[PDB]
Amino acid sequence: QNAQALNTLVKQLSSNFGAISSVLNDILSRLDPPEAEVQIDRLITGRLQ
Amino acid sequence: QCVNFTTRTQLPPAYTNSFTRGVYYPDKVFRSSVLHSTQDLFLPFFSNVTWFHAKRFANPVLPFNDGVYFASTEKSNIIRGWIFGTTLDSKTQSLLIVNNATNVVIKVCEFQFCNDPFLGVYYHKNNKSWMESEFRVYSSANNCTFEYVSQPFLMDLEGKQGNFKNLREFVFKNIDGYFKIYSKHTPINLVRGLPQGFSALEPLVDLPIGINITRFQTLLALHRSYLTPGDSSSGWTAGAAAYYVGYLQPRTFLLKYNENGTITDAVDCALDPLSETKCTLKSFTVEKGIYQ
Amino acid sequence: TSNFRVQPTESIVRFPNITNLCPFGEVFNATRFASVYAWNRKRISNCVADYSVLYNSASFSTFKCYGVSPTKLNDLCFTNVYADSFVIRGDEVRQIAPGQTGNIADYNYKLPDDFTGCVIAWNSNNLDSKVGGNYNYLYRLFRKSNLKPFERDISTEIYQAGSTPCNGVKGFNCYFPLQSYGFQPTYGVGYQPYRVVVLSFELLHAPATVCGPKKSTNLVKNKCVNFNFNGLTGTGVLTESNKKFLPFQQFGRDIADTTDAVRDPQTLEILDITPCSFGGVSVITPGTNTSN
Amino acid sequence: PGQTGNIADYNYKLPDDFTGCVIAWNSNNLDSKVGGNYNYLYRLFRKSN
Repeated sequence: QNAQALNTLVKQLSSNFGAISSVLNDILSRLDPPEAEVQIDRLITGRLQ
Repeated sequence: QCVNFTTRTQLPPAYTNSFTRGVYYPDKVFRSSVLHSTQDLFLPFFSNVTWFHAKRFANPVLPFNDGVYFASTEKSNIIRGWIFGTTLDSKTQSLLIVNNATNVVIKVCEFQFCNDPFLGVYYHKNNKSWMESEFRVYSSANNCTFEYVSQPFLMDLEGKQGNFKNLREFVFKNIDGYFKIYSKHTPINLVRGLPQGFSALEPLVDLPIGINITRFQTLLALHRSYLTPGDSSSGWTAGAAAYYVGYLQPRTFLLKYNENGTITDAVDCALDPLSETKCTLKSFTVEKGIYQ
Repeated sequence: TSNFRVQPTESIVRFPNITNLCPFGEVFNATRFASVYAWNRKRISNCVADYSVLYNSASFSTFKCYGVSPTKLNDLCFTNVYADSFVIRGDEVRQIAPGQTGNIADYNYKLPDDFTGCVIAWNSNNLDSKVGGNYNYLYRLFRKSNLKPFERDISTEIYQAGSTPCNGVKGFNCYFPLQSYGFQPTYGVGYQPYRVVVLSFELLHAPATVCGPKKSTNLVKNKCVNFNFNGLTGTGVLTESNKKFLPFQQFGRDIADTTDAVRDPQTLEILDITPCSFGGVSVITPGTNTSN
Repeated sequence: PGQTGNIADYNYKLPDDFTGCVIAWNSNNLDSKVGGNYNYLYRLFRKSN
């Protein structure tokens, strides 16, 4: 159970949560902060949940 | 000579079993030992494929819908090319591919194809060897907005040129205007069916052609010898080969990459309930119990 | 209290070694842009994608991008890039965009929802608008349904208006697929033609050889660096591994979709990405009343 | 704020928040003279933004 909880916690890092990508380094390096902020915030909300 | 015969035979479509076939790398990413799951178009396990026999004029029109699988158990590479498109009568734009010892010409022109297209090779002519001779595949190439040549793509594997047979394995995919091709060739000793193993098909080329494709022809390259009279369709009626046809559709495979990054085994989530259990549980071994 | 993480000591950029310049000069300043009913697919590739002459330049009425910032275009390496160049009307300027339904946005040219890439537009009064009559440019109206994005249609048959069958060159309740244009210098905004080119990328899936003039810094290993491989940023400690990348495999991911393996675009060796030796710091502390 | 362009990146920029706003109107009646309004200019680049 502990290992499964940790594994799904890791695997949740590969989800978009509505963003354009599941990695921050492709959002920051492809969008100016004014409109990258919304995608970063989508990922923030998903990963925080 | 672009002329044909009225008919050869009403092709009896014998079927066979695609045991573990249609598995190809769905992505351009190396992965270590992991159990990944992709929603890509594959060939479902244990599916009946239209086993076409080369000796009896197996070059019909075949609906190319959502991709089509293809194999060839043969030596000396009887069947060479393919003829795609949605109209095939030069009225509308259409694809064309060939394969020979010069280079694999790939074109998208308003071609007027021949009713019996193939590659005739008149051999034993002045050198006691073989030399490609015929090009009766089409007549006109008036309008065109694409072309490509790479090299003569006849991947004759090792084995002193056909100790075993050369099994081409080909996937052609056409979605959102991008023609995708995957390929692999392996040697086996079975003469009629297909062997028991898992083959993974690497990509080779993409085409920015965007042409509506609904058929294909599978140029068989009809030739036996340079002393066979015919009407440019029959006469060269000699094929010691066979080529298989298999459709593709959404199949949420679950791919098992090993430590070497190769797709050792795969699982199809619609073949049977047990495979769907292996999918939902996301593993290959399912312990005793009851799973939703 | 906080977290210990090692900091990057160097910055690294590793792009392919290329010196070509991209056809943007030819593509944008072409003689006669084709008709909107049949646009052009020019596969720009293997060149230094300099977008400085695109954003620092002028006369581009609308240069707005979807998914890619214009100032990051100089730092992104694209697998492929395509230039869709055509001529539209003033009321169709908005229609060349994802969504934003209109007439031509539903009749002859559509963009997908993602559309990683953008468009460039400018007026066409000085080069197209002649009082003689610019009927040489047309567009389709309806093909019994909507079309599909990035697909052409150059079948100049006679399509019926509906509910009645006809043939030949004219029939009642049976129209003509195309509609002409009338660009003249007497036109104005909303009527004057506009020359629109559409760029579409394909980012961060496959190995790429199309990107800007960023100077490839030397390669360092076993040290924390701020590497940049084809635009894939990130901190790591580069080592050497033995991951058998297949020729089409550029990257390598883990379960969390973070690259833990990369291949140099200059010397095709298999690296091993690994983040710095971070951690957390605990602070053992007797009561501040007793000691500090 | 945002809305990148030429002058939005060369001689005048607004912050991302920009609490406050702008007012604009035409200047044909007071500026546009056939003599040539070269009295107004703008910078282009200073090696950076």
